[PDB]
This record gives sequence, structure tokens and C-alpha cells, in this order.
Amino acid sequence: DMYIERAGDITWEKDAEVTGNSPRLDVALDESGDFSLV
Amino acid sequence: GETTDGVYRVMTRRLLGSTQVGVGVMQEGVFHTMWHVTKGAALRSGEGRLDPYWGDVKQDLVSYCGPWKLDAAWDGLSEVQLLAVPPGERAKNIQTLPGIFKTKDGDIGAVALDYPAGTSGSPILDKCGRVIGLYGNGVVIKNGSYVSAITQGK
Ligand SMILES: CN1CCN(C(=O)c2ccc(F)c(F)c2)CC1
Repeated sequence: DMYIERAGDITWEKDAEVTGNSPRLDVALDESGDFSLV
Repeated sequence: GETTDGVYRVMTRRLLGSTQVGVGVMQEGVFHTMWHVTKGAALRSGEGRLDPYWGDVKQDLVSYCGPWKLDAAWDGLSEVQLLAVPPGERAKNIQTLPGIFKTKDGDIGAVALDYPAGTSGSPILDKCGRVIGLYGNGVVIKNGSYVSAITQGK
């Protein structure tokens, strides 16, 4: 059985850790909701 | 049960101990998560029950108690924040500049941040704190790193 527990407020935080790149990828989305790289 | 706006963990007791299977957003009395997190099953919030209201396997989204309320969109230029809620760990904000998923039906923002599977459903925010989509449905690229779509209800 599944249950939910509160984890926090939804807010933008000044001076959060900044990371991750910005890749531009050609993708396909199938009927099952799965993305695949073309 | 608890109806306060905010980010929530989605837990199960069917496996060993208490296991976090995902994350969701409560806004305007409606709970929002990814379809693959719950498979459309009912949820519990203390003594109260949340029944599914709308779902779509192709968008990989589901809402509980009412229709999908998250309508903000990525502006295509600015950095955003993933409000990651990892299993057994505190809610943490991560700022990133999204990349793009280019499809035959249009472009979608994408965030190149890697988190455990149980982090699926964590919200992505704009600078006003508005939820522009949910993290947790994407691809593994030519390196082995994970890239998630910014999935918003359509
Ligand atoms: C008549 N309605 C009831 C259920 N419904 C939603 O819950 C919904 C609303 C807006 C969205 F962006 C979305 F992804 C889903 C759509 C049809």
C-alpha cells in the first residue's frame, strides 16, 4: 500500500548548488511513455 | 490527512522496510506525480485516502483528488531549480540550465541531473517558485549519465 509524507515547501533558493550541463538531443517518445535517443 | 501545499515522498511498505518509490507535488488540494511512480494506484495520507482523478501513461503523469493544476512553463532561456527529494535524504535545491529534447512533435526542456530512481516526481521550478514540470522520465546518454525531460501536463 502506498502512502505520502510531507518533505518541504516548494520555493526557489538563492545560492543553491549550481551543476549539470545543457545537452540538445534528438529523441522519440513511444506509446508506452518511454523516451529513446534517435 | 495532510493537504498542505508542498513536496511529498511516495512510500511503500510492500518491500523490505519502508521504501521510497517516488516524489509528488500537492497544490490547490491536488496531488501530482509521475504515472510510473504509482501505476495509478490509490494513496494514503494518514487516515485519509487519495483516489486518482486523471492519468496518462504516454505523458507519464497522474493527478489525485482533482484535475492537474501545474500550468507554468520553462521560458526556454533561464536556469531552473530541481527540488530534489532523494530517498532517506533532505529536500535539496539544484540549479541548472536546461538542455533540449528535440522530438517530431516539438521541443521540450531537459535537465541533466542524476538522482536515484526513487527521486522521480521531484518538481522543477522557475525563479518565481512555480512548478514548470516533474523530473524523472528521460534517457541515458552515450556516457551513462541521465537526462530527464521537464514533463508538464498538456
Ligand atoms: C476534463 N479534464 C479533466 C482531467 N484533466 C486534467 O486533469 C488535466 C488538466 C490540465 C492538464 F494540463 C493536464 F495534463 C491534465 C484534463 C481533462
